[PDB]
Amino acid sequence: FMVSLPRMVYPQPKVLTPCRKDVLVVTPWLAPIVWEGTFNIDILNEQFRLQNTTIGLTVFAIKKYVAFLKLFLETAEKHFMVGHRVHYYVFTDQPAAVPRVTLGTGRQLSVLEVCERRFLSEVDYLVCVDVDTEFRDHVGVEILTPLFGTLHPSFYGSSREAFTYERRPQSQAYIPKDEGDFYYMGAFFGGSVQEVQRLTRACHQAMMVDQANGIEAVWHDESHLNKYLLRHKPTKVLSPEYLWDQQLLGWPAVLRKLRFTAVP
Ligand SMILES: [Hg+2]
Ligand SMILES: [Hg+2]
Ligand SMILES: [Hg+2]
Ligand SMILES: [Hg+2]
Ligand SMILES: [Hg+2]
Repeated sequence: FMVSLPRMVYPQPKVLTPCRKDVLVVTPWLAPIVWEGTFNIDILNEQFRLQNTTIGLTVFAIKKYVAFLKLFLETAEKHFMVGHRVHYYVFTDQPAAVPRVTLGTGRQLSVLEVCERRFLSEVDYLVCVDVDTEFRDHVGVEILTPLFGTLHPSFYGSSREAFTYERRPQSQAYIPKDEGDFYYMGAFFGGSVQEVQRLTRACHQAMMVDQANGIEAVWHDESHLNKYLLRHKPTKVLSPEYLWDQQLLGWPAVLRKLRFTAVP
C-alpha cells in the first residue's frame, strides 16, 4: 500500500517539449533511460521515502582493492541515496583493513569476510558496484526499479556489431551480431533483492556450464550480464552519467553530470 503524496509545488511537465533532443530517454520496451533533465528528484524522493525504502550497496574488495574503500565510502556518504536508509555490504578477505568511515544517520555498514537470504530481510533494493570508483555527483532513488543495467561509457554510441559481446556459440553468453539492445557494464547493476538474486543465480549457473565446457566468456561476468539483460529486459537503464571514465573519455556535451567514476 502506497500513501498519498503531499501537496508539492514544481514546474508543470511540458507535453510538447521533449526532455532531451540529443538522447534516447526510453527503451523500445518502455523502460526509462535515466539522464539528467528527465526526472524531478523531489517527486521521486517523496515516493521512495513514503515507502521507507532501504538500499543495499554491495562491493567486493579483495587483496589490493581494500585500498579503494576509504574514498569509495566517503564519497558514497556525500552522494549516494542521501536522505534514505542505506546498508553497505563490504565483502573482503581483510576485515581488519576496512577503514573506519563516519556514516550519516540511517546508514550502516556490514563487513562480510570471504549468505543470500540476509539481503531479503534487510534491504528493498540491491545495488552492485566495483570498489575502485568514487561518487562525484548525486546517485539517488531515480535508479531504483525491479532491474537495471548501466550503459557502458565506451559503447553507448556504438552499433551492436561493435559491442564486445561473447561471440562464440559454444558459450552460454553468446549473442549474435544481429541481436542486442545495449552494452551494459558489469561494474554497476542492481534492482529489487529478488531480481538481483535471479540475475546472479542465472549468471552463476551459465558460468559453471561454460567452465564444464572448456570455455570462458571474453568479458567474464559482464558477458553473462549482457546475455541476461538481453533476454530479461531491464525496467530502467542508466545513462553513462552513472559510471563514467573522464581520463579515458573526457566530458562530452551529452553528459550534464558525471555522477560516479573509475578512480584514474
Ligand atoms: Hg524533462
Ligand atoms: Hg550484489
Ligand atoms: Hg546470465
Ligand atoms: Hg557469475
Ligand atoms: Hg551476471
